[PDB]
Amino acid sequence: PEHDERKRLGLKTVIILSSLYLLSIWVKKFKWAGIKTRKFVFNPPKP
Amino acid sequence: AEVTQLSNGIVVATEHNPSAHTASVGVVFGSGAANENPYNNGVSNLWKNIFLSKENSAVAAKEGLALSSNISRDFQSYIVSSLPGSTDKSLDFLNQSFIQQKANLLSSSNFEATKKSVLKQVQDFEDNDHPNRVLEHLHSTAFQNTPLSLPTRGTLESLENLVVADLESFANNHFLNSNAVVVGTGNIKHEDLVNSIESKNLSLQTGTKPVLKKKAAFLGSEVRLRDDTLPKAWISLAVEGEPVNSPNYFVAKLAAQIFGSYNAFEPASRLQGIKLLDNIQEYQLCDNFNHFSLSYKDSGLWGFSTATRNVTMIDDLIHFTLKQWNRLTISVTDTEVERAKSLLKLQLGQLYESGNPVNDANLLGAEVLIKGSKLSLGEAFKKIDAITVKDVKAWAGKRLWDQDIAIAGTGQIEGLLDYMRIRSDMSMMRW
Ligand SMILES: CCCCCCCCCCCO[C@@H]1O[C@H](CO)[C@@H](O[C@H]2O[C@H](CO)[C@@H](O)[C@H](O)[C@H]2O)[C@H](O)[C@H]1O
Repeated sequence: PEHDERKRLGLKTVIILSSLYLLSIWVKKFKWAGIKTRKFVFNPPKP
Repeated sequence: AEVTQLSNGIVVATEHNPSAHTASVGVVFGSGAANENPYNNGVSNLWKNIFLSKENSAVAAKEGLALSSNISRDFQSYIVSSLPGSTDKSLDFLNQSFIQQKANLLSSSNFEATKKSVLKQVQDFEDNDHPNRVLEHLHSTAFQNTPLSLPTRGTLESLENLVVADLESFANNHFLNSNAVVVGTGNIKHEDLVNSIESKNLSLQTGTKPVLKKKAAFLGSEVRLRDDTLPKAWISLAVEGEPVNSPNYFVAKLAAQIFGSYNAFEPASRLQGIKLLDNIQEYQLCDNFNHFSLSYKDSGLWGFSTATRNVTMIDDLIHFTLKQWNRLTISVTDTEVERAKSLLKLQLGQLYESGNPVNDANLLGAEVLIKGSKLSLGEAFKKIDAITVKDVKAWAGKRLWDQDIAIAGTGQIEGLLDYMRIRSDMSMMRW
């Protein structure tokens, strides 16, 4: 009997979560940008 | 601090001091390390050293003259010191060294030896002067790929690639009349130094204007030089500050004065009225620190440098310092601003009015080369006394609150967290 109401809430839930998911990826990439592009250089120390 | 300036092609500026006992005369050029390239970097430090060459110094010593040369980011100086009366002979040495010794000082024997000297000199600095080496890397990462990033002494790589030709090309483009100011400080009078300059003549290397390029730009970044063999962690951190002639030049300096300097080993230093001290002395987060408001022609750097042996609590040192900085935007108190006013004056006083003529020469030249005349303390003190709590907050709200930072550090910096963690602390959470 909850069918109709179940699907209506499903549409709401899936649009919010899909958005939340894409949003979280963008946000994650931003907070990791400094580490992802971090550069290293080695200069053998003098003994 | 009182100025006097006239011109006749060659711009002359002096500042008499009846209680001097000596006098300094010299030339200052409006070009420093920020006017070099990443490949001829160090050419100025090179000039400084041949001017102070052993040979050249003997020729001055016999004359009762002492030589001095300072290479900075925006300016460059060559000053001669003598007794108050021997001033006539100092100008002769200056004229001789920069309008005749175009190949005397650049001999294969003198050059290769000097080059060899500044090379070991710089190798030592890079090897042992951790606090200054770090501060130099701060400028290097903050203004990367921009004029202001080049180290004043230059890099060992470009230093050892330099030849007499490099020295000459720099001189031909920067040691020009339009990019210089003859300076005289000490007890000598203005309307007397100009005469000895008019006594001679010529115009060798004149009419030409110095070269131009891209302007300095601050970039939020960091350079980490970890070295676990060192006994300390030396770090320097800063936001983009103020350039000379900025409306907030004094406000920024007052802000730095609020957090000041500190030496954990000096009893009186531990007693200063700086709230930050209550947070860092419990667990002794550092051996010392010092705030600064560095100002140059194109941009500035506002921040601090610290040295610490508490390698496991570096996150607290940084956290507490940046948390105090947030206060400048939201809660700095009246008394904190008033204590800063008093001490800024005191520091400006010790800077602009030391008994030293060579210090005043550099300050006079470098300043007239930008604004046209050195600023009097009386006027500086008036601008300082007018700074309100609101001025500080408005300023902090733009240069500090949630703004990009530049970091550099060497030694045992494992405890120095990532960029973002540091960058986050530039603001606070609120409703
Ligand atoms: C368990 C599930 C419950 C989830 C509830 C969701 C919670 C949402 C909280 C949202 C915002 O909370 C808010 O975050 C921003 C940072 O993003 C804070 O901003 C703070 O840092 C930002 C920088 O990133 C600064 O620009 C800003 O001036 C500063 O106040 C703000 O002061 C805070 O109020």
